[PDB]
Amino acid sequence: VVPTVTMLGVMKSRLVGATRGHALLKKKSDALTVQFRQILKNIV
Amino acid sequence: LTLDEAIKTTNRRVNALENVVKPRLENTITYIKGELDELEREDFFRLKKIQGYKKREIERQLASS
Amino acid sequence: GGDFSDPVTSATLSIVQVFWGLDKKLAQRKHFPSVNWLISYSKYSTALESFYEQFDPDFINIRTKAREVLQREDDLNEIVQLVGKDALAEGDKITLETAKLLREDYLAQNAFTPYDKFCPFYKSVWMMRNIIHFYNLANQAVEKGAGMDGQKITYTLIKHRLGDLFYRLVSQKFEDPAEGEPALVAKFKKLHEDLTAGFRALEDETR
Amino acid sequence: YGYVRKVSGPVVIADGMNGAAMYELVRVGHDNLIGEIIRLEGDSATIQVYEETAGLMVNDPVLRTHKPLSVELGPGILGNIFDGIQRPLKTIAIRSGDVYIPRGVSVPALDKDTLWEFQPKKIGEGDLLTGGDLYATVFENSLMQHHVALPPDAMGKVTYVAPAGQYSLKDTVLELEFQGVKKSFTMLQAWPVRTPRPVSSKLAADTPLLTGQRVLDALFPSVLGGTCAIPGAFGCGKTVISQALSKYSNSDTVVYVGCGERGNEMAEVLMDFPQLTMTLPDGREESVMKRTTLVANTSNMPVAAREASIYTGITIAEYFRDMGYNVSMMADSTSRWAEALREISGRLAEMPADSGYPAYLAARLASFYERAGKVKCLGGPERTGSVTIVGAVSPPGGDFSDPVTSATLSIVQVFWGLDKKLAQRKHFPSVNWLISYSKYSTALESFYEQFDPDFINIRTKAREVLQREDDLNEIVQLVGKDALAEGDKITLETAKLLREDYLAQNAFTPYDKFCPFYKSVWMMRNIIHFYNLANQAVITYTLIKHRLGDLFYRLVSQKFEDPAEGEPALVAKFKKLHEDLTAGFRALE
Amino acid sequence: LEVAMEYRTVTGVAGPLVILDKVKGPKYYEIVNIRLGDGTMRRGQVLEVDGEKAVVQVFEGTSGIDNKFTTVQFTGEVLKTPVSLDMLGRIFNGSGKPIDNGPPILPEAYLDISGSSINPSERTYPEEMIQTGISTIDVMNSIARGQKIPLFSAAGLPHNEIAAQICRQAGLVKRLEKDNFAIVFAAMGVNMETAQFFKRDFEENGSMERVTLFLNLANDPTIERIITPRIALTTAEYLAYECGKHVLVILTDMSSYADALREVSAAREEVPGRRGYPGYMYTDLAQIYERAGRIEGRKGSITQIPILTMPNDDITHPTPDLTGYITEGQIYIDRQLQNRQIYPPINVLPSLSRLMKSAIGEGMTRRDHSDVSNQLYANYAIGKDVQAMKAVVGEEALSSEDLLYLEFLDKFERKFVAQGAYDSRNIFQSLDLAWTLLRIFPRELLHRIPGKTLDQYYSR
Amino acid sequence: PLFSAAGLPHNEIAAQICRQAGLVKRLEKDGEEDNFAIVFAAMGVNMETAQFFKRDFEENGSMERVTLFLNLANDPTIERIITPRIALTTAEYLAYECGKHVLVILTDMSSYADALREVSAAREEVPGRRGYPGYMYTDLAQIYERAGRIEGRKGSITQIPILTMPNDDITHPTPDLTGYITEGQIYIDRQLQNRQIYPPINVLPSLSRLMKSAIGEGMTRRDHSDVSNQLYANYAIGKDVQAMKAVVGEEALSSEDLLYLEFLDKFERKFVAQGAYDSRNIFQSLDLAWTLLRIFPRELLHRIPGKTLDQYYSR
Amino acid sequence: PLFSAAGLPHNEIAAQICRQAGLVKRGEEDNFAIVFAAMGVNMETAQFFKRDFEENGSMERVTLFLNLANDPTIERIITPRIALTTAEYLAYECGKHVLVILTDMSSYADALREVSAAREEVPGRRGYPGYMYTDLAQIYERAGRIEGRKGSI
Repeated sequence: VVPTVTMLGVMKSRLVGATRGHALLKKKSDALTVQFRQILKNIV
Repeated sequence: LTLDEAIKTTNRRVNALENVVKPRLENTITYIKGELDELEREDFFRLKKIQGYKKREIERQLASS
Repeated sequence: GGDFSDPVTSATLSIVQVFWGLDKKLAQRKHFPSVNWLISYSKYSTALESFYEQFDPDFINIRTKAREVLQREDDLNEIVQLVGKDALAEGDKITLETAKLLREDYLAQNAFTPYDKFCPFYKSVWMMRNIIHFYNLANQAVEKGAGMDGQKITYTLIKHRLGDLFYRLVSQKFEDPAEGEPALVAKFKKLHEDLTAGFRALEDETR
Repeated sequence: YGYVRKVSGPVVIADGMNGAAMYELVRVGHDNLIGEIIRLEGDSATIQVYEETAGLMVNDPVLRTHKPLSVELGPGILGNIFDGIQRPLKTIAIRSGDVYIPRGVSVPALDKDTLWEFQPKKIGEGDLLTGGDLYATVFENSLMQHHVALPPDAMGKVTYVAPAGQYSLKDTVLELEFQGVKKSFTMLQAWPVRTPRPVSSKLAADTPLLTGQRVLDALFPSVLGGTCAIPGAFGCGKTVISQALSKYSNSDTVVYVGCGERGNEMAEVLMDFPQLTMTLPDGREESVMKRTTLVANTSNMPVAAREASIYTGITIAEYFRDMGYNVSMMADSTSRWAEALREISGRLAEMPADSGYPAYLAARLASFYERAGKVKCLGGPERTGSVTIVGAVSPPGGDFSDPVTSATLSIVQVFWGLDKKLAQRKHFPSVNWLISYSKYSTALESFYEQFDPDFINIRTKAREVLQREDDLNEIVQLVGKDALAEGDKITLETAKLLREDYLAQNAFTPYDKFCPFYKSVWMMRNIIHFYNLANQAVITYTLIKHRLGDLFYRLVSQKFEDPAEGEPALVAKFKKLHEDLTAGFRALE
Repeated sequence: LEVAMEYRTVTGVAGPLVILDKVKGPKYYEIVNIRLGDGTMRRGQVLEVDGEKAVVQVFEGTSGIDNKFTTVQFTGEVLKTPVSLDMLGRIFNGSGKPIDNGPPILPEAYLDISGSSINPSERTYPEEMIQTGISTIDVMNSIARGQKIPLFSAAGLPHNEIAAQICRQAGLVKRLEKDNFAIVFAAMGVNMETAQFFKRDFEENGSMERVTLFLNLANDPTIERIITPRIALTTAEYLAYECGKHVLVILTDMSSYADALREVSAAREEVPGRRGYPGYMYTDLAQIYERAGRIEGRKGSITQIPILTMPNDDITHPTPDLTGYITEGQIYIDRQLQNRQIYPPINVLPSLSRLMKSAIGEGMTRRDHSDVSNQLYANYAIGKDVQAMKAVVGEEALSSEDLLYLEFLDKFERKFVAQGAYDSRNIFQSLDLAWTLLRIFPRELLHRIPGKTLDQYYSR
Repeated sequence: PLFSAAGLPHNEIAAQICRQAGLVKRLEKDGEEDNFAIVFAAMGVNMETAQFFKRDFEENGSMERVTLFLNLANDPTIERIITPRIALTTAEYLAYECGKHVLVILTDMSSYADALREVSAAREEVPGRRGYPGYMYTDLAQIYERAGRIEGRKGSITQIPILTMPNDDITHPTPDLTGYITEGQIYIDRQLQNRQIYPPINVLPSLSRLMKSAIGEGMTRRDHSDVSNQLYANYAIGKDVQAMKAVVGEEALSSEDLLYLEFLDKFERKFVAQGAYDSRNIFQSLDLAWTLLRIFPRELLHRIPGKTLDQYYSR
Repeated sequence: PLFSAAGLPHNEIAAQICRQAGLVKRGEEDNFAIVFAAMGVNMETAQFFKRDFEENGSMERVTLFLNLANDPTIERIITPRIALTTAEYLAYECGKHVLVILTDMSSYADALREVSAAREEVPGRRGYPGYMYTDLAQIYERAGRIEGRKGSI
């Protein structure tokens, strides 16, 4: 991409948003894994 | 199935997307600061050198009179 | 096309009191007034307190509610961009519905037609009050939870069995100013009364 | 003689200085403003003046000094407080009475009228002496005896020796003649900060820096006369490690050097040192100031003094090492020094390099750091000192990518790596075992094996356990502790016990304030040997966990014991505990 | 006893500078008055001098100056500001000339600005708290007499409203522990409209015997904007260490001060430094800040709360990133909170004080200060995390504790942070509000609170 | 000004415009004065491009009409800072003082910025952005503001100065200043060329300030503005939808999302693409645009007014 | 060259290669003589190099051009020149093959950058001199075999 101060700001914002989304998705995956473990224990 | 999909998305974001963006940020920082800032000082330094040369030439011409 | 780091831009914002920051993204989407409501600001909001109070003693609260709705929608846009509207609850769904209605009805203006050539203050404040009243009543209804479902079920109920009020709200922008204030004010008061009939008639049979 | 001609901010041009030399400090104006010469173009000079130049008058006199930036060494150097440009803050405050530092103070670095007890060696009045010979020693105070070394670059047959008695620095304590000409030497030695101190031979470091903290002493040891690095920005770990070095380190002296940090932070630290007190191994109680020298240059101080503070401190440390003492320097904030250097470079319009720092930043940092090391003295009698630098670093936001951080990591042998995450988790040592390292362990292995041949093997096993700790960490993270085998569970439990019992210290507690290397070695043995003895039995993990409760309590208490009982008693107790644990592990198997 | 010569040898005018020809024995930072041909008067400062030459930077611009009718009458001075104990309670211009329709200051001394630095041996650790009335400051990000705490803001954010609130409500916490509190208020390069706001606030405050409003407009000459914070710091230093009075200083928009220094440096043909700002800007800001601190020999103190504008709403800008090292804190104003219509938009969770522990204590303030601060911090974080989770988990699966944290977050945002513009709050009732919010959780749930404190206060 | 990057067929589309330009009023428009009397000024052009333009003008039968001022790359650099001025003076004399509609194609204005840079550097002047002269804006204004109809004369001057971004950007000083001055911007995108569409004109970055004046019921279909404003919105929103689906998967898309993606596909393929020798009547173009629009239901067509919908939604 | 970041054992690898250096042998007089340039090395590394070279017993055929970080920065630039000139004399003018080794070429790059910044020359990428390619050529571009002579560098 073309380098510029505005481009640097946009890239930094995109990185921050990606980090936040990754944290949210990790939390969701952990909750789903906990539920799956509970379901597996119930089935057993 | 849902956990597999979510884990795939999370792993892709952690490995691909963030590690794609961060080099881009580093390259953008290097292009601006490493080149534009360096050039600006060099341009102004050459301009100051031109001014100093003009002043020295004027002084030498005055002294020769 | 250039960020605020531009020296002229920084110098202006260091002095200028009101910034009508137009965003190029809105210009692409052909939103013609194009003011970005997240980045714009007006430091005069405090001195205008007397005029707002005397014109309408409840405009400040509805304006703050509209600002909160816009900010909340812009906040959860990122979350939707990741997960999607599947996890959106009743409050989030109604907030986004009201934000979309505000964006396309209130914040837009054609200016090439008598509908939006010149909007007087009374018409604008009436639109704002109508939209905010609808939002508040819908939130209260979905919070009631009557009929053992409430919530997003009540949201669908008001978007389907009560959607004529929604259409009149989204078409309220077309109230012709040439009709005069005594006519448009009466029309908007009638629309407000009909909206108050909703979310009470909808609560009559407990959804 | 010499008058100013052009005063453009800090830069000053003075005419009539044909005999001036580059980098020769000079006194400018009636106010005696101090500045260094930069360019000697023509018969004129060029001076950058450190303090503010506002109010200078054209044709105000300029007075040469015929010496570069130098420090007056000798008796009285210990204990006091000095600025970046070697200005005694305490005596300046006493003399001027007020608090503000006068613009153009002229107080000498050490009081030349105070009396110190002097006594020569057994040298004769007509003997032969050379540079670096120790001809006398002085009791500057109790328990900090100060040797008086004849200055380098001075030699000749003895002519006069001052008999023992009460004397001051202004007295001519020594006079001698090399050729027919004779020179008389006082007790004050001047030495430029930039020029290092003469050495006979750079020895190989062969003695660890016992800091009193187990994590630094055993996990990541540092050797006398060796560089060290600390990423100190929060958590007070830098203050903690500095206090530990001042109180318990093997060094006979400490020279703190603070440059360009927050003024109130330096106030706090310079009020903390006098409160710090250390007990003698002979049972005496002393004050750390009696062996501490402090060079603090806050942000308000001139930038040139901030840059020169580091060199002043390292020269002081070298002078202390000249009599064979082991001395440790502590650069408070190398990042602040680098920022000061950057500001000076910007003043000089030098061509910017990577991230804006001047291109010589790495070279100058390397030149400074290269002065540390165990060195044979110059001149007789034979003795050997050491200078070790524990200079810290302050990376921006913790990103070890700034040129200062990169150069420091490239030059420094031992990096200890304080982590803010551990501080958040309430860790007193705050040393991150995952990032710290000790490149000098290979050289220190000789002493490590001489003390205990099994200690190095124990350290290797502990490093392997730490490496497997993160492995077990993601193992528990992904599937949980259930999938761990009995041996894997034992390894994880032993790693957790090591982290929470020995790898961590308690500092504030009297029993764990100081950790002797003996206690550290016995704790490491009692941990690693028990870990193995439990490991080869794989036995059900739950069963051994249930039946090793007493052994686990003994292992935990192997660090709760106070050092009051001394090495003979604590070593015996630890050996008995280890034998009991071994018996419990073997008999029950 | 010497009458300064009035040279009339103007031999060059360019921009703000005028170059004299044959001045005899100038001074580097001398101050000079100019009588133009029309008779109008201008005051200028002397920049770099040379052989018989002296470049003068002229206030109020250089229009109308001619090289044959303009006299440049020297003084031989370095701008000794007039200082006195009666300087309090009056509004002053950028250069110190009173504009409060009052008389010029009759001085007890003529102190030269840019005073000499404090001996680091003579400093002493800061102690005791300084009540500001804003709950977010005095609870979670406590302030101690002697700190130098920036207030990072951005264009559009209501920095000046917070400045006015601090100026009015500031007081000493030690009221219940058992009036020497003065607020030198400096404003550099304010807008033309906020000048009326400051004049109104300082003309009806009710405690005028405390404040001194050094005011420098935007359209005032730049060099006035450089000198104004220095004048304010000099007056504060006098009233603190030469009059034994606790002093608070608020520097408004020091980014404008940095820009002013940039403007001055360029006029001297100096090469611009990193990112445009001069390299000596670090030294200048250190010189401005380090004048604070507590002196052992004096009973007074100086506490700074400099308000700094961070351009582009990021900290990477040279001025905020540079002032981060010198100071020991950061109180950010968050744009989203302003959008959320919370009047004090202080992002408490990002904000911190590097030495907030000194303010918390037993003798000063109250015993439970640190406990409630940590509990509020941790609970806010947890509430934010729970809200983020509820954005994606549908909020049906949230446990009871999740709902408790959600409601606590809502209450903290809408009842605690959102203090009114005039609702002055003592630290005791602020902590009472904190306990009101805290007591929702079970006594056993507040893990971060130590024992013997829950039993004392959780019973309400 | 047509914004392009190195390698894109800006010269080809310029030649196509030269061959196809003509009046539109009620589709009615010898017209010798209506003949555009193209004046072509090439600066710093590879000899292949000059030969191409020469051959195209000769083949199109316009050799008795067009005029060429050439400053090839091998030709001296300084003449590039005079050639466009000569061309504009000739256009002014041919239009204002002779009553002929005139069209101008300045080629590679970056090759003019390079001449400005060389001259400024050779004089040791203070540089501007990227070392370009501080007065590049003044020169570009002087070279662009010499076009437009004049009240007292029947002539006119309409110029299409094509431009080459150095690294395919816009923040570069020359394209930036050109965007500031000129009343339009046509964008040719590398993405479209990589997808092999002969006109790579990205319709989203595009802009014409005087667009609202040229169109109208007196000379165009009444729905032209509505049609344009809707296609633009749908294309922009559909592009956002495609960006979202790139990460959420094609399955997570909704029915409206699928409609937007199909609209994008048919817009980029059937609509934007056109023959290298085949024109499109404005009414035919509007018919194609209406076919593209009618994918969506009447409800989704928010921008189009109902009055224009009734006369056009069925056809 | 060997590409290896800081802290890696590249110094140990270089020492092992120099001590174990030899022809394929598929002769001792013309055997590998090693010219060991050392630009900007640490004192500990210098003592390590000296001891390791003295230990292998191949001192009879190895030349050390040591330049510590304490030495002046400009004096580091001429160290590779001297080492390569001595290598040229040994190989082409005497016959024996020379295996030239230069450690920490990045130190040489830093020395070039410092010298160029001193004289205020035109900067290439990352502030390095604009002629760094030519200088690195004049250093590197000497290895090869000359037709008329049996040497090899």
